[PDB]
Amino acid sequence: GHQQLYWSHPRKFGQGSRSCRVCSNRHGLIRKYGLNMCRQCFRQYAKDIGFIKLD
Amino acid sequence: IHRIRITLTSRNVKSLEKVCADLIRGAKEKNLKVKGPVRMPTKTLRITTRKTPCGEGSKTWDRFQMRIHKRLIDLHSPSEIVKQITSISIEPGVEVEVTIA
Amino acid sequence: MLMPKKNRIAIYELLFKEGVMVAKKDVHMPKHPELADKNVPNLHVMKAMQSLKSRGYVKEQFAWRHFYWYLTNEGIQYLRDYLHLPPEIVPATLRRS
Amino acid sequence: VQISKKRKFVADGIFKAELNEFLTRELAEDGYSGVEVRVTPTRTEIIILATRTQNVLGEKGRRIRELTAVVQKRFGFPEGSVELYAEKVATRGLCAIAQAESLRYKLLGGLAVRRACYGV
Amino acid sequence: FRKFTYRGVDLDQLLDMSYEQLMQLYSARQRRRLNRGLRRKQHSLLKRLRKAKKEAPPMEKPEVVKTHLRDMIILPEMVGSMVGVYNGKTFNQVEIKPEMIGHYLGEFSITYKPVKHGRPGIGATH
Amino acid sequence: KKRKKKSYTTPKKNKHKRKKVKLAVLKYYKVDENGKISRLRRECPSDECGAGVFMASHFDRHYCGKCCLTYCFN
RNA sequence: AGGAGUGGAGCCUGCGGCUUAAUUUGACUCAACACGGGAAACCUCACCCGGCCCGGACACGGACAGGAUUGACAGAUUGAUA
RNA sequence: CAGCCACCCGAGAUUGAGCAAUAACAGGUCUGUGAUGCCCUUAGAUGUCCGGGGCUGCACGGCGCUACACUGACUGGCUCAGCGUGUGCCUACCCUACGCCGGCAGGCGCGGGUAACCCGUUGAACCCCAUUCGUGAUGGGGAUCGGGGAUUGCAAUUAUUC
Repeated sequence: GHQQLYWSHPRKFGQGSRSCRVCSNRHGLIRKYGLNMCRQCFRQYAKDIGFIKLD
Repeated sequence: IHRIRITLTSRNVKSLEKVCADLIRGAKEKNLKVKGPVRMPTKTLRITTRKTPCGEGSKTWDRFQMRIHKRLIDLHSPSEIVKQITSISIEPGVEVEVTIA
Repeated sequence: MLMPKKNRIAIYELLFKEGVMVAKKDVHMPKHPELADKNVPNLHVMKAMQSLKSRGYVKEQFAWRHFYWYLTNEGIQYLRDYLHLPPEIVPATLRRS
Repeated sequence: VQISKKRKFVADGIFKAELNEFLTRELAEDGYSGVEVRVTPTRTEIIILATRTQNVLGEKGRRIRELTAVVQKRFGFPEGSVELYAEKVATRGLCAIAQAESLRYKLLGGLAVRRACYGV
Repeated sequence: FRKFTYRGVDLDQLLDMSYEQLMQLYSARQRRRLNRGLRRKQHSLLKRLRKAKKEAPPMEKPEVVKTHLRDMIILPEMVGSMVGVYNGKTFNQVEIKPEMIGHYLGEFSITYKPVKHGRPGIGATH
Repeated sequence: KKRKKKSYTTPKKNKHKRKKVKLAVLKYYKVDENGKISRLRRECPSDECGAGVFMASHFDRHYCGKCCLTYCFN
């Protein structure tokens, strides 16, 4: 069970293979440009990372 | 060999222009030829995300833009002066890549 | 799941000789490249650390999905006197000046 | 290997966010104001701006040394390739982060809300 | 009457020749799960095939066998065995003709059906 | 949504039962009038198998299971 | 004043009706409903269902020195590696 | 006067967004959170195992769709008008030109690309419109399942098949 039944097929790619790099949350992630945050964490840190509201 | 390319990049155009002027003036002060500051197109990273942290409310979005300004400058000079000019304590916020082609 | 003792002894020795452990560990997978050579499941280490905190000997900080520990004189003395590992090994938290 | 320019900018931004959050959580008892970062070839220098320097350097320069480790072991820099210093910001009342930390500290000591706000 | 011809292509003539050159002309679909190789992850299907063809020959409903596999097809000897879904809620028993080679609708077993539709009247606006 | 709803199913069914034993003695080849082992049996010349483990005979399945491979001569 | 529109003459989902749950967790609207960046065949809020688990590996009431921690598996082990 | 409506040396005579006050809501979020007050106790615990499957039991008076027609046609017409992504640092999983299997989904092979450097001069309409419109059921569907042969991912059964 620990290592005998699982790990017998490619399943390393699902949504559970990702999580927000700030809060380990798997919902609403941002993959674009690779900063890998959720919506809200990115909104919090956008000023610091370098994204500024101009449009 | 007299083919050297320096790549200047930054999010802030003020620092980019100041460092470009620094490099050009350093090249031209000593007897030496230098090309003009090739001005590459700015890259506008756009990301749009709902303002709200939940599902309630009118659908209002945030359009975060991020401008990357990059220039390329040519140099036909010995590598010693290039290395001296590169280590001139550049202004913060600017990323430089000096390549000896 | 396996519960050994000498693997934890090696983990304790590396913690003493470093101050913090550098080995990403996943509960789901038995081996990770950083986890390897120190084959103890993450769960073991963090449960032992939670028991340690309930007891209390070491300092810690947390940031962006990462732990950052600090081993003070209390932890050095405790690892010294429990496991009877002699002080011929000098801690790495007091290097230089 | 090397990555694209926009990805390097995003990566340095996320690194700065990591660093700022880390030093706000860790240096929450000294009084944390900000950080400056400067780059030269393979030498990256980080400065923590705070109101109290004799308290942030620590005994025999312990903390200031220790911080290097928790940078070096985390950010993935090559060994001995990270340097960091400590200077005191000229003023204190003009930094909103500093005064927010001061108000937070005053409310941490039980001092009443209105008098703490009046003081700040 | 009319027997089974493989969608306008002869089948007895197909079995007239040898067997090694039929994989070069193997039909479309229902071969991917064992397409990794005629190797492991296949013995279960053939075990159930022998089970069914020993308890029930072709042109017959099999005896208590509920396989959920598409039963990768080479010949209409698939009849005599049934693809069935077992949960305690799914139970299909249909005798299907042996015209199924690599093509459409050889499976009448269905794992869903419409649920009880109530009364659609009693007003539509207020 | 609603909870698992897996508590009231499977009536008149019992779990698979595994025997509770204290010692692993009869599991090995022990027919020598003393329970000792002889040198007539060969040892596998490979490194993936533990030295302590020795061949044994079971009137069912096999003395194995982690790798799920029968080790019998068959 | 018009144009394009609408459970009508296709396509994607949010109520017109619900008890092997099948969908409405935010609604006094226009500030619920292609919204939770929520396109769930990844383990989705598991959902409904013959699902091998322990995910007690917080130090101190009983605590053995085997909590009992696999199976492609021939109708007697009636699902593709429960 | 503040201003408004039209124009006689004359490129420019309301572009569109961002920010957006005091005071409020028992508005939403504790199912974003190492942002946190007030909690549960004991067996297939919400975290592994669920072949099958959750709104799909549905009839254009909730976004994105049909012009009963020279304003409209299939390159005899394009030296084109034109946002922005793209590969291995955790991590295999990126964008793809070009040949062959080819008259093609899909497969094979060396190649380029960390990017104004490669995809790429991005196939963002075909304006004379070289099958070619008289009283327009009939180019304004073709009320869609048969066919070279059907997927880098266990599961495609109301679904990336093309």
